[PDB]
Amino acid sequence: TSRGIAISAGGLAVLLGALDTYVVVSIVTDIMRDVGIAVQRVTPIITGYLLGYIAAMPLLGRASDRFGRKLLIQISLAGFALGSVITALATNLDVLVAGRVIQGAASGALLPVTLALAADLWATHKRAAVLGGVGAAQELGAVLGPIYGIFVVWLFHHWQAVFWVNVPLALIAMVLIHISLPPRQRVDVTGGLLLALALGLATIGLYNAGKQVLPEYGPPLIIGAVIAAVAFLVWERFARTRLLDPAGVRFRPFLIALLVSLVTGGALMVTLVNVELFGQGVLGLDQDEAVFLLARFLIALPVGALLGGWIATRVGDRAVTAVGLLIAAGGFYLIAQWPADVLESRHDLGFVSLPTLDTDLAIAGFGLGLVIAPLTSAALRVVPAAQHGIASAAVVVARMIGMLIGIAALSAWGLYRFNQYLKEQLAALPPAPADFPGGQMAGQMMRLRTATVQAYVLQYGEIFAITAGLCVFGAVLGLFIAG
Amino acid sequence: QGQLVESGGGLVQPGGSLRLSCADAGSIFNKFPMAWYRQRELVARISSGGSTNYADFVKGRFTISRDNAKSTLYLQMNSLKPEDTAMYYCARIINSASNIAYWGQGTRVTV
Repeated sequence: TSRGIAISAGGLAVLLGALDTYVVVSIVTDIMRDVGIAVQRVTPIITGYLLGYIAAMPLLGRASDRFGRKLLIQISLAGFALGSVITALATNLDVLVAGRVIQGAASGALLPVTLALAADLWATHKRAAVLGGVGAAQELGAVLGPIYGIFVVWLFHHWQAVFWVNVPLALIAMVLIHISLPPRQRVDVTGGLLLALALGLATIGLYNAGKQVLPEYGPPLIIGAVIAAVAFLVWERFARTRLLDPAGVRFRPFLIALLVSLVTGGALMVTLVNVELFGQGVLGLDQDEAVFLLARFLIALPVGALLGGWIATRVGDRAVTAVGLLIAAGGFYLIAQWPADVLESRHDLGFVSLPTLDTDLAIAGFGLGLVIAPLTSAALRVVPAAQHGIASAAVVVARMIGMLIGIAALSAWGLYRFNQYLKEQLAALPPAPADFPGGQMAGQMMRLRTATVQAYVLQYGEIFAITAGLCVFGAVLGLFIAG
Repeated sequence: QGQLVESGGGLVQPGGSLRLSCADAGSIFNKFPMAWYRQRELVARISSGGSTNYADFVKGRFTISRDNAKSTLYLQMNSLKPEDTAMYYCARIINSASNIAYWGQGTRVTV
């Protein structure tokens, strides 16, 4: 039966859209040159994409319950091409952000709609292995994206090439999907747009780029997001159409699956930002080097996603999410023990030894990887067919929102306790060095630098100790997932 | 706390011995590389996990070690020579790649 070929064609679209997510990380500077922006106020090129990616997802997911899954993959691929062209044509930041928004909204649909395609063509008991492949295609593309950006600029010497190359690839993807997928009234537009508005307010309000973690425009957008979320809940009690129709949905396991997904997203983003900051601040790496620290964490995620799906066809979603999150917790407990000379250290197994940095990140990312497929499986288990699209979107939007809530909350606490640690360090370091090169002001500046580094390393520990604890809390919730 | 407080210097007859101590706080005692320096001149270095490293003039005559019960770094110095006369400092190496360090008021050793 052609379902294997169909989900392969969908997975290649998911891969294609995932490259476009973080591709900008390697071409920001080349964009800054051509658009005329000084050494960032460039952030709309990521926050605008993420707005489209998150906010448009539930409604485009729901649209696939009505208009099917082939048509929306085609539409989003055409929109992914269109947005790419708009960005390639940009003399102006205002045109880049518009095109990135369209690319983001387009690319946001591909993963949920394809997860729902897998849910249509497979029964639950073997489905988790297929969700692992689709999820692997997402996590792998997200990680190869920056390299794809480098490579096409090495080919074509202009960053615009990224978004020109998107157009043929999108047309190729539409061709594969046209021949591969099964052939073939309203959705809740008002609720979808209300939810999109709420998600957007939260996404702008939470994202940030030194004694304050939210933008000053953040708090009112966040409080507005709660209000827009209430308005969404209130509307759909009086709506005839509902975005997720509650008939037959078992909400206790469904909502626990969303909350665990939220937790996993926080643990992901917490690691993505703190490890790179630990690279620059404690290890003294270039920004380009510090991002590359994330490699073994980033590579381990798709490996976990693929294998966790296969194991979950056999041992169950509850178990793989629980064990996978305990593997993630173990990884984060190890990362909490990092010293400032971690690159020089190894784990000693007596008769083999392993690099500390690389394997702690591998363990942490593999644990989070194991959880992607069985969480999606267990959310889809407790919803009817023709709610697969909106249900797949909910799991991803929960993960994406959990990323932003995670950094905001843990950075707030980390910053609070950093300052308390800084009080302790300044009180305890030798009040001056004896014969410092450059004189006493250089010794006092170095004392202040020494205090901030020592306090930052103490902050770093608690953050990943809490992140480990929250993974254990998620692992426990994993046992109240569906079965 | 987060200290670096030397003690244990004194007068020594050639061939004699001393144990220098460096009080610290367990919060950070085990999270950075440490070293002892002469007056600057590196004597001994220890990674956060205990990997030792020494200069040429040491000839295996000293040992750098950690005691986690009182969070003290030590130099046991044996068979001391007139050339070892110096101020000794215990230093925390705040960046290991650049070997940027911080240290306190030392302790003087005279042989």
